[PDB]
Amino acid sequence: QSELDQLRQEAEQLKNQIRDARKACADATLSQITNNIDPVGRIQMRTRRTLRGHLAKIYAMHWGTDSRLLVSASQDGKLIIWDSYTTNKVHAIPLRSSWVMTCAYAPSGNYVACGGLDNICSIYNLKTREGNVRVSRELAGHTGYLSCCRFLDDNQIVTSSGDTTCALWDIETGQQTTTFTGHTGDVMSLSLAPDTRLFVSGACDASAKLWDVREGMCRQTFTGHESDINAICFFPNGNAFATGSDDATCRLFDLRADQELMTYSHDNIICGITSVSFSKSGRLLLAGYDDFNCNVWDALKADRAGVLAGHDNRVSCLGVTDDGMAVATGSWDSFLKIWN
Amino acid sequence: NTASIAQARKLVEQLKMEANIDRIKVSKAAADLMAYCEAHAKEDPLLTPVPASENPFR
Amino acid sequence: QRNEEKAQREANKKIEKQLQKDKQVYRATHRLLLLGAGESGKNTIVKQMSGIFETKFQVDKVNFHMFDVGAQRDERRKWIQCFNDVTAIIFVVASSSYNRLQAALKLFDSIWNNKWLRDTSVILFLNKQDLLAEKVLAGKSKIEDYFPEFARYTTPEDATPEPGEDPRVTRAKYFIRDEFLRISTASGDGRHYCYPHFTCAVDTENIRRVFNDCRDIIQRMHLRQYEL
Amino acid sequence: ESPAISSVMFSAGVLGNLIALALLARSLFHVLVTELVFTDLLGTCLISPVVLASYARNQTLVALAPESRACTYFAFAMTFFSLATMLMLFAMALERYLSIGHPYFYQRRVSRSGGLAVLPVIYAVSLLFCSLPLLDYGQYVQYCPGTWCFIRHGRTAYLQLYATLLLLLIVSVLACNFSVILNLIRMHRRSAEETDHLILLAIMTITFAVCSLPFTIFAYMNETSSRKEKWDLQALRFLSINSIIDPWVFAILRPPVLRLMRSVL
Amino acid sequence: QVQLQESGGGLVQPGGSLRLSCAASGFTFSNYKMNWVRQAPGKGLEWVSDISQSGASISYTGSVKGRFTISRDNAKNTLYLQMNSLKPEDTAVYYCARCPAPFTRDCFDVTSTTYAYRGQGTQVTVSS
Ligand SMILES: O=C(O)COc1cccc(CN(Cc2ccc(-n3cccn3)cc2)S(=O)(=O)c2cccnc2)c1
Repeated sequence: QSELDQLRQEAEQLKNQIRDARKACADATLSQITNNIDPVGRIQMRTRRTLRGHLAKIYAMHWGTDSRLLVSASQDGKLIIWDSYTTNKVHAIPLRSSWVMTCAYAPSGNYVACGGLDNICSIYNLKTREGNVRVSRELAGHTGYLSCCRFLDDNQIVTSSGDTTCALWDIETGQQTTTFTGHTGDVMSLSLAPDTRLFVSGACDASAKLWDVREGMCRQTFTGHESDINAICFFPNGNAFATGSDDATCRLFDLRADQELMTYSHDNIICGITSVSFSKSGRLLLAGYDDFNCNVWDALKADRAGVLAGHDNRVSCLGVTDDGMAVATGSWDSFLKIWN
Repeated sequence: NTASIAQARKLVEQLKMEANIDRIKVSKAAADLMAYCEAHAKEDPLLTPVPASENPFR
Repeated sequence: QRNEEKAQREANKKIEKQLQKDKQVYRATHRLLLLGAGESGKNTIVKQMSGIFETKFQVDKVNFHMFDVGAQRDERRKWIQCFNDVTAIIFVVASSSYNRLQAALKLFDSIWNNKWLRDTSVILFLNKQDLLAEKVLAGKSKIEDYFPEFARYTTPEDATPEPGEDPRVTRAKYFIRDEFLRISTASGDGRHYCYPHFTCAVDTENIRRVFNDCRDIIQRMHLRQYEL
Repeated sequence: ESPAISSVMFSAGVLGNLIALALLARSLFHVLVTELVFTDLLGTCLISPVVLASYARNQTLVALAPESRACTYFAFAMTFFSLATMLMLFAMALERYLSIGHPYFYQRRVSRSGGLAVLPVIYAVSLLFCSLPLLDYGQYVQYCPGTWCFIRHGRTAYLQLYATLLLLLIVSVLACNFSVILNLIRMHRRSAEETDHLILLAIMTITFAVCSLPFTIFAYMNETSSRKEKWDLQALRFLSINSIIDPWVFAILRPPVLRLMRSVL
Repeated sequence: QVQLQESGGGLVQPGGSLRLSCAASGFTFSNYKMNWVRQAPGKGLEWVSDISQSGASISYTGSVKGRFTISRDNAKNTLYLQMNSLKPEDTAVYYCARCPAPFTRDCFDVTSTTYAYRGQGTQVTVSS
C-alpha cells in the first residue's frame, strides 16, 4: 500500500532528475544554428508510375534492396510483387487471412513476410525449386495483431505486435529468440538502424523506445509526442530518427542528445501522420497524412517545401528507394504511385 | 496491490538504469546532422532532380 | 534479351488472368463485422447464423462472411479501422444483463462517430429478451436504478408487440431502442444507417434479417451514385 | 414560313447539351449519361443544319435544293438518331431498374468497364435497322413542310415495324421506371432523398411519355388524315423535344440540385 | 510526457459534498475531450462523465445525473468534478481520462484497465 507510493515517489524523482539533465544538455536550438544554411527551394515531384491491380485498401509496402522490385499488401488478401520499371506484376501471392496489416521484403530478395489480425507472421519463399510461392514458415506466439515486421537477414526477423511487445524470431527454428517488453500500448511501427544492432519502436503510449537487438534491453525512451505514434524512421546515419503521431505533428529525436530537436507542424494540419521516411541525404522528410496528401519537409529548416497530391483516399504507406531514386506511396484507394 | 509492486519496481529500475547514460550537447548533435546533410547534398536524386536520361522512371 | 522481357509480359498476363477470377469472387461475397459487447450471447448468435474467427453462411445464393475478433486486447481504436469497408457491423447488446448497457451505449457512440466508420452501417441486435421479460416481471432490478429517465417514458404508438409479453417489457425494450436511436439520430456528420432488431436465443430467423438489412444498405449505396 | 420554332428549339437544345457536357466531361451511370449527351449533341448538330439549309436556298419553292439524295440522308439519319436515343434511354432505364430492383444480382454481374460497349452495339443495331430501307427494303418521301423527309405510309411494311419497335422500347422504359418508383416508395415506407428520386423519376417519366408516344400514335393512321391536320410535323418535333429534355433532367436537375432548389423555396 | 494528476479525494459522510480536480500537463488541454471514470472495489472501470473541448457538450451516466457536475477551465488546463449528495454506493477510485486523439468526437478506450492517458486516481470513500 504505502510501499507502492514510495516506488511512485522514487519514479517521479528519477523523472525529474532525467528532465533536469536533459535541460542541462540543451544549450542551443537546432532552429538557431541552421538559420544560415540555404533553403532547398521547392520540390516538384510528379507521378511517374501508377500500379493497379489491388481490390481493397493497401496497408503495407516495401522496396527491395535492388531498388527495382516492390511489394504491397492489400486487405482483399493479396501480396503483390511488382516490377516498378516496367509496371509488370512479378508475383501475386494469396494469403490465408484477408486482414494483413504489414509486409516486408528480405534484403536478399528471397523471402517475403506478412502478418495481420491473425497474430501470425507468415514467411514465403520466392525462389522455390521451379515451383510456386509457398508459405515457408508461420511464426506464432504473439497475443495481439501484428503491426510491423522487418528482416535482419534471411534467418532473423523482428516483429511489433498489438500486445505491447516486440519479438526477435529465428525463422529456421521457429520460436522467439528475444522479447522486448516495456511499452504500455500497441506497438505500431518499428525501424531498423543502418547497422543491425539497434532499432526504435513507437507505440500508442505516445513514447518511442530504443532497443538493442543482441542484448535485448531498452536503452532510451523518448516522450515528446502527446498522442499515439503511427510512424517511425531512422535518419540515414543512425544517430537520430523521426516520428509521426495523431497530434498532427512530426518530430525529430536524437540518440546521443537523448531529446527532440525539431517539430514539424502547421496550423491547417489537424490530421495525423500515417507514415514518415527520409531521403538518401536526410535533408527531406516525407510524411503521409489522413487528408489524402503527402508533405515534404526541410528536415533542417523545418519549413515545408512540397506537396504530393495524387491519392483519393487516406495515404497509408510511403517509402523511399534505397538509392533515393523514387518515392512509392500507397493509399486506401487501392493504388500505388511512384513519384520522382 | 501485489501485482503492482513488482511493476513499480521494474519501472523504477528501468528509470534509474536509463538515467545514468551519456548525453552530448544539442549543438554538436545538430552540427553532426548538418554536416551529414551537407556531405551528401549532391547524392540525393530527390533533393536535386536528375535529367530524364539517367532517370529510370522517365 | 527481349525474350526475358516477353517472358515477364507472359507472367504478368497469367497473373492478371488469375486476378480477374479472384476479382469476380471478391465482389460476390459480403463481409460483416460481428462486434458484440461481451457476455451478450454473440457466441449463441454465431451458433445460429486464433486472432480472428470467421463464419460463412449463405442466404438466397448470396454468401456472407462474418468475422469475430478473438485474441485481441480491450483497446480497439487501432485494429477497428480495418473494418471501414465492411458492409455492416452487427452490434449485439445484452438488453437484460447490465452497467453493461451504458458500456454498450458508449461503444456504439464511439463507433457511430468515428471518422473512418462514418459511412459504415450498424445492424443492432438487442439480445436477451427472455431474461429481460422475466426480470421486468420479477422486478429484481429496475432500469430506473441505472437510467432515471426510464420513468416518465411513454411507449410509442407504432410497432405492436407480440401478445404474450407484459406491456412493461415492451416499455423497457423500446426505451433501450430509443436510447440507441438517440445516438444514431443526432450526429448527422457522415452517411450511414442503423437497423435495430429484437433477437433471442430461441430465435431462428436472424439470417433473413441480416439479408434484408444488407439488401437495403446496398440499395441505398447504389442510390447515391445518381446524385452528384 | 420562318424558323420561329425550329431554330429556337435547336439552339436551346444544343445550349442545354453543352451546359450538361460542361458539368460532365471533367460510375456506370456516369458513362451512360456521357454517351447519351454525346449522341444527342451529335444527332442534333448533324441534322439541324440540313433543315436550316432549306430556308435560304429556297423560298418555299423547291423542297430539294442541294441535290437529289439530300432528304434521303436526312430521313436516314433521322431514324438512326431516333433509334439511338431510344435504345440509350432503354439501356439507362434497365441499368437503373436492376440497380434498385435487384441489388445483389447487380452487385456482381454488372461492372463499369463493360459500360463503354453499350454505344457500339446500339449504333450497330441502329445502323442495321436504319440502312435496311436504303437496301430497297423501304423508301423515303417528302412531307407537307417540305423541309424534311421520312418513311411513306403504305406500299411497304417498314413504318409499322419501326413504330412497333419504338413502342416496345417506350413501354419497356415505362415499365422499368414504374418498377423503380415502386421500389423507392417501398423503401421509403420501410424506413430525405428517396422523395427527391421519386420526384425526379416522375418528372422524367412524364416528359418521356408525353414527348415520345405521339409518334407511334400518328404512325398507325392514314397519311391523308395527318397531313390534313398537320400532325406529322409535331410527331417528330415531340421526339426532338424529348431528346432536348433528356440531358437537362439527367445532369442539371440531379438530386443535389433538386435538394438545393427545395432548400431555397 | 502526458501527465494527469488528480486531487481532492477523501472520506465523506453520506450526503456530503466533494470537488475533485485534475491538472494536466504535456498536451494542449483545449483540443481534447475530457472524461471522469471510476472503479468500484471489486468491479471494473466504468464511465462517469465527460465534457467536450469548449464545455458546451456535457454528458453524465444515469447513476450520477442530477448530483454531479463536471467543468473545465482552459485558462489553467484544469478539470473539475463537483460531487453533491454522495451516497455509500459512490465509494470508488476516480480517474481523469483524456480522449485518445485531438479534435475528434469519439473516445474509444478510456476504460480499458491499461489506458495510457489516464491518471492515478483518488480514493473517494463514503461511510459513517
Ligand atoms: O422547318 C421545319 O419547321 C421542320 O423542321 C423539322 C421537321 C421535322 C423534325 C424536326 C426536328 N428537328 C430534327 C431533329 C430530330 C431529332 C434529333 N435528335 C434526336 C435525338 C438526337 N438528335 C435531332 C434533330 S430540329 O428542329 O432540327 C431539332 C429540334 C430539337 C433539337 N434539336 C434539333 C424539324
